[PDB]
Amino acid sequence: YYIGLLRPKITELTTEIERLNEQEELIVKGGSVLTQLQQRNKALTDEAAKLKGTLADINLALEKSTTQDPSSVKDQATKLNQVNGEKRKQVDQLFLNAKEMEALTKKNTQALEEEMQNLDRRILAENQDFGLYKATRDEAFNVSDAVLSHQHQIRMLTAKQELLMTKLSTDPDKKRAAEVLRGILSKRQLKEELTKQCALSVEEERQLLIKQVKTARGDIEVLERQVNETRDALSESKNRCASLDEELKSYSGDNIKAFQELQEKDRELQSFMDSFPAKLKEEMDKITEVQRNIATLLERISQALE
Amino acid sequence: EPSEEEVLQYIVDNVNKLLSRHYSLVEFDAIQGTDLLQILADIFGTLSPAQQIDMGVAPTDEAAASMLEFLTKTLGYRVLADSFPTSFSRAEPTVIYPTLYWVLSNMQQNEKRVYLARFLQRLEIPEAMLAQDEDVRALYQQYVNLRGMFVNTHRRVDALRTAHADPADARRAVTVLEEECDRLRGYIQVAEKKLAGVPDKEALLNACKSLRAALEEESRLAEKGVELQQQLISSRQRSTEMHNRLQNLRRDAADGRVDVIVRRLRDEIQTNKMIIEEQLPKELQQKQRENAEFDRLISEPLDMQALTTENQQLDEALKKLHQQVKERQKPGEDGSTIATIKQQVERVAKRKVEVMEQLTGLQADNSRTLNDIRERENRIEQLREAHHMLKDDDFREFSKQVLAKKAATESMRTHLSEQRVEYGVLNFTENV
Repeated sequence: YYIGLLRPKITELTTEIERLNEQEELIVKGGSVLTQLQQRNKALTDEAAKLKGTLADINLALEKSTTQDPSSVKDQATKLNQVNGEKRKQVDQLFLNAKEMEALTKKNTQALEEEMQNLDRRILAENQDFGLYKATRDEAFNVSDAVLSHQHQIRMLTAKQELLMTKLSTDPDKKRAAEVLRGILSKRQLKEELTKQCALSVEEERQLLIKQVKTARGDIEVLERQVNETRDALSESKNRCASLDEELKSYSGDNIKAFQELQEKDRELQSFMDSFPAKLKEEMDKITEVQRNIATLLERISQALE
Repeated sequence: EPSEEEVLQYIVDNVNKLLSRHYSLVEFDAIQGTDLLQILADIFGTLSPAQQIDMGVAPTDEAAASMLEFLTKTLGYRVLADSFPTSFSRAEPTVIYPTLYWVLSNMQQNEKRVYLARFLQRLEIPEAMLAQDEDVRALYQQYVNLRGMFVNTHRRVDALRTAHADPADARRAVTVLEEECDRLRGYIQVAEKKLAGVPDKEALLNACKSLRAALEEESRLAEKGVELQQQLISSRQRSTEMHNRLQNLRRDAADGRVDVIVRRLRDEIQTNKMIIEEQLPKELQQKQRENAEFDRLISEPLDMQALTTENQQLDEALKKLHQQVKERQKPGEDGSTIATIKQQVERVAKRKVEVMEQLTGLQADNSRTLNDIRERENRIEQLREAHHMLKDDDFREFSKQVLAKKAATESMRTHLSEQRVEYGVLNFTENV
């Protein structure tokens, strides 16, 4: 009454065992398939690149076939190759210069970090709120870094765009098309702005504009404080600059050689001093020898008498 | 905590997804009574076929109790102990919606739970007949070590099945690439078929292959050059900034006053925050887009008709928007235009731009002068290294020291002279 109950549960359980092990085998086979497909995908990407290449080669040939012959084309090519070699040199010089500049900025920044450490130790010793100084300072530096980052990115974009513009001056058709697309971009931006404007109720617009003039007036206040603070720093810097170049007045021209000559006179005298002592001892011992010979003459004559 | 609004939205969405129905919120809210019971019943009929019930014709009390035992015991949810089965017998939304929410949330656990419930349990037989005949006792030993096999291979299979990823997207990418290659080889067949009748064939193609490689290296060198130039400029600028920071560090060290330092810091923080909040990200974005649109203009061929149509369309649309903003400036009920505040904001805006550019001009001259200070500091350090000049009261002390050296040598000189004159008088004493 229970054995006829064991039998079906046992076969059902074993059937799911079989299913689980078949799924295990499937997972392993799928794993090896995935490892194979990764290699196949890399190989196909590279072959696709090469295929695009020879396609481009043939299409350039189709272009140049009407107006040029293999000779002139290869001449254009070697000409451009020689230019690219010189350009390679220019660009490597730029690489080096920039690497130097960056190294200098790293040293300037390490320098500044040292003077920060000594000042912040100074105020921490004076038992002021150091946490607030470090906090507002970190925020100030981060926003500044942010501004420098954005300005960098814009300069970059604009320069590369100048490259794009020069490329588009090849075809007069795409040159006029590029300037028209420039206009399209500007019009897109203006539409965006005007549509933002007209999508609010004139009462909501006046509320927003009133808030805007409030915040603008507050900004103008903080701006005028900054203008005065930098006029102060600017005055300070100009006095430091005149102070320094007059400190520089004292090294120009004859002054440097005058000190050089006094140095040389020092070294002469010290050489002569170092020459003194050994010769002094030598002459001393010579004089003692001649007085000893005085004694020799005297006592030898005395011994002659006996 | 979710409002009954959010709960109803979740219930309707996931009931629609699981049962592929398209109930609207009203329509689902309209489902009370046995029909709501059968909603939950069909949820459980997606989990276990045994649970598929018709509530339309079934003993609602006994079936609702059967459901409750299913939801409590196998799925594992419990709560109001005395009222729960009585009110769950009723199609009480105040009890049903939280249950629908719980089941539609933990749906994956319900799947796993019903799988184990089908396989693991429902034996607690006493050993009496098991101790009577050892034959079925060994059959039961077979059953229990089969269950041991089952848990071993199941945890192993589940851990490895989650460990290895699905190669569906990978085979899709691989087949797309194969089709792409086949299309390219066809394109190339067309190309080399069009290039068959050329005068010199491999000559021209090798020449052009070389020219093309020359052009690509040309353009890459141009771009890396531009990149290196700008990256220089920017590293320079960061140095100038470092100098500005140094100036501010010495000025702030002047007033040990942390508070005033923080006040001026905050004033510059928000002056930067002025341009970093919108104006610079907007200029950045516009340049990024302008460059992207020109890259796409050079990569593809041009159908200037499409852009000329975008031009005329934008012309007309801006005409609409200008007339609309103009009629927004029509005097209202007071006689007051919006333009009055428009002129106030224009006037304040010109003031802010004027002061802000004054600020930046000053800041430029500070950075310039400040670079020059570093230039002069550097050459003065180069001279103080190349030499070791004094030119101070140190110069006078050095000069006094050298004069003393001269006098000292003369003194030593007369010392040796006196010693020598005594040597001479000894030589003459010897002469006698």
